[PDB]
Amino acid sequence: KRKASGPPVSELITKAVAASKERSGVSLAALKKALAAAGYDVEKNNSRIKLGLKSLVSKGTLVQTKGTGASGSFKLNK
DNA sequence: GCTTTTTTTTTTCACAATCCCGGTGCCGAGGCCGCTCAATTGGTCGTAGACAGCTCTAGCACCGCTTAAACGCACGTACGGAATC
Ligand SMILES: [Ca+2]
Repeated sequence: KRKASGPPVSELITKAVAASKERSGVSLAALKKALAAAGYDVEKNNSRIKLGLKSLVSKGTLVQTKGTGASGSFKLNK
């Protein structure tokens, strides 16, 4: 009955947190802190989270509404 | 071995759709009536085909050559289908 709680951590989650936010939103900075809130402070995972972007359009998971140079305002169904 | 972490999975909860009930009423299944016309009865008359008795067609069995076709193997090319995009 204590503090730590958070995510399931991959493309099951990049699709779940982007959908677990009630509405649309920007960048690596929104998605990672929702994914690292439990206590696992970000170390080497920084390249691993970063990679997910081409992996999502190539495998067809999130369309990006906004964003250019490692920024991406990712969408699901409206 | 042991973390660091995919995927896989399971769990959970919310939503939508379909499933099952009783209530209601409307109408066509069902059955009855009376009359009709088509099935039955009891009659005759002729021929369709059953049957015996015959013929002799063609279906079956057999036999021995001469191939042409079938069989098996060696080899490798291009096709099927699996994986990714
Ligand atoms: Ca008769």
